[PDB]
Amino acid sequence: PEKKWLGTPIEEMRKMPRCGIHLPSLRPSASHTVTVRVDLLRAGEVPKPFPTHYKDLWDNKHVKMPCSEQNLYPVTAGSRWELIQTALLNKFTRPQNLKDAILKYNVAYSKKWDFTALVDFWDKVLEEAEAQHLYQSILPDMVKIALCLPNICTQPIPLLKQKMNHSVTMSQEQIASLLANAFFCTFPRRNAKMKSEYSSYPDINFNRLFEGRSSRKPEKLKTLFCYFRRVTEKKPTGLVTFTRQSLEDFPEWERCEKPLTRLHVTYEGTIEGNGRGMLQVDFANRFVGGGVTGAGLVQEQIRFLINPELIVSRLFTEVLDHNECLIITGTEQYSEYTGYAETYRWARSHEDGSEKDDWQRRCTEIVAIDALHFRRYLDQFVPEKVRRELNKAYCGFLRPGVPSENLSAVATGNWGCGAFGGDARLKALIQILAAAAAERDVVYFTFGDSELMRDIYSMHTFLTERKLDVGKVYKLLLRYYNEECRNCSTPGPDIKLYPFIYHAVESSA
Ligand SMILES: Nc1ncnc2c1ncn2[C@@H]1O[C@H](COP(=O)(O)O)[C@@H](O)[C@H]1O[C@H]1O[C@H](COP(=O)(O)O)[C@@H](O)[C@H]1O
Repeated sequence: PEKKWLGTPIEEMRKMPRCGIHLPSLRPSASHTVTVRVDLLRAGEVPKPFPTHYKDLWDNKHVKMPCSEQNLYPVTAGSRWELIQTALLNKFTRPQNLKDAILKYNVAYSKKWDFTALVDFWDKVLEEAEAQHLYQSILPDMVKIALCLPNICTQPIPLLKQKMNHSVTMSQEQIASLLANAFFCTFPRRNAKMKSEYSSYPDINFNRLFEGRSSRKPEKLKTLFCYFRRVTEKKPTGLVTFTRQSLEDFPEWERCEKPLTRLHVTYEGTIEGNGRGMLQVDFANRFVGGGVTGAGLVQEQIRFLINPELIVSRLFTEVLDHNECLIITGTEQYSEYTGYAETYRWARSHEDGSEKDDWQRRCTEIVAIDALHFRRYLDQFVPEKVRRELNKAYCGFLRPGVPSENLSAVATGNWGCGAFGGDARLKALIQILAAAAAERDVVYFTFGDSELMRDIYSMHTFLTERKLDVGKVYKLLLRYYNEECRNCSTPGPDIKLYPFIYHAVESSA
C-alpha cells in the first residue's frame, strides 16, 4: 500500500514564527498604509485608530466609504449614511424586516436582489431559538459595529491598483466593521452592472449571499454568522496586512542556475491545517475571492469563508494582472468545515491558537495567485503559457529583501487543475521550479490522489539526484512542447510529460 507522505519530513521544513525575520518597528511609509496607532499597539488590546477622528477622502485613489458626507441619495440630495443609520436601527423579527432595511438605501435593486436564501435560512434552516438569537443579539450587534465605521475606520483606505507595490495594515476590529457594512450592503458605487470606476474590482456587498435556492447558501450564512458572532462577542485584537506585489522582471527560466529545493508531498492533510506557519497558496480568481457570496464553494471561497477577514481585500484590491499577487498576513480562522463544493458544511467554531508576530499579526500568511484556465488542453504546454504560470507562481513566492533562510516552505497543491483545465503533473513541476527560483521549499498536498503524490516525488527525486537545475528542467519542457505538442493533432500527445522527461534524461550524454 502507498505511504501517506513522501520526501523531506514536514517537521524539517521552515515555518513561522520560528523562521521569521526580526521585524522593524511598524510605521507608515510611501509603500505602507497603517491605520492604527503603532505606538499604542499592545498584545491583547484592541488597537486604537489613527487618525483619532474620521477623515474622509472621496476620490479615485481610495475606498468610497459609506459614511462619507459625499455619499448622497434622494430623500433633494440627502445623506445616504443618515438613511443607512435610520434603516438599520430597527427591530428585526422576520427576515423581510432585514430585506426591507437593506433595500431602503438600495432602492434601485429592489427587484434585482432576491432574498429567498435569507428567508429560507431564517425560517427553515434555523430553529426558533437560533433565529431568535440571530435577530435579538447577532444582527443588532452587527448593526452597532457597522454604524461605528467612521469612529473605527478613521483613515482613508487606498485602492491597491494594478502595478502598485503597496501594503495596507489594519486591525481585525476595523475589518469587522467594514465586513458588517458589506453584509448590510452599504458600500456605494459597488453595485451597478454597468459600473465604471469599480468594474475592475471584485464585488464587496453581500447581496448575493441572500439570493436563490442553492443548498449552499445556508452553509455560507452559518459560516459568516459564526464570524460575526465571535467578533461582536469578543473584539479581536490583532492586525492584518494586505500587500499587492507586482514584479516587472522575472528569472531567465531557460538559463536559471538555481537548484531544486526540498519537497514534502502527501495525499492526506490540508493547506490550512497541515501547512500552519507556511506560505499557503490560495488558488485564486484574478478577482480575488471569486464568488465568495455567489455560487462558488471551491478552495478559494472556502478559505475566504473560514477566514472571513480575507473578504475585505475585495474592498480595495483591483483585479490581478499576469505579474501580480496579493499577500495577506494575519487572518484568523473562525470556522471549521467538512466536505467541499456541493458537500461543504459549516461544522463548528474554530478557536485559532496561532501565535502572533511583533506587529500582532497571526502567523498565517496566504497568497492569492490566479492560474489560467485552459479550455484547450495543449495550450498550457506552449512556452508562453509555461512562462506565464511560472511567473505568476514566482511572484506569489518571492519576498524581495528577505533572506531565504527566513522564508517558510510553500504549502500548495493542484493549482488551477481539475475542471479549470490545468494538468496536475505540469502544474506541480511549474510550482516546484518557481519555488526553486524563489529559494523556497515546497509542501505539496494532492488531496486524495496518492498516485499523483508518488509521481511528483519520483520526478522531483530524479531531477534532484541527476542535478538538473531550473534551466535544465525548463529546457526539457520546451523539448516536450517542440517534439510532442506543437504538431499534435489529438487533444493530448501519446507521450506524457513525466515519461518524456525520464526518457530524455536517460537518453542524454
Ligand atoms: N499609523 C500612524 N500614522 C501616522 N502617525 C502615527 C501612526 N501611529 C502613531 N503615529 C504618531 O506617531 C507618534 C509616536 O511617535 P514616536 O513613537 O516616534 O514618538 C504618535 O504619538 C502618533 O502621533 C500622532 O497621533 C497623535 C494623535 O493625537 P490627537 O490627534 O488625538 O491629538 C498625535 O500625537 C499625532 O502626532
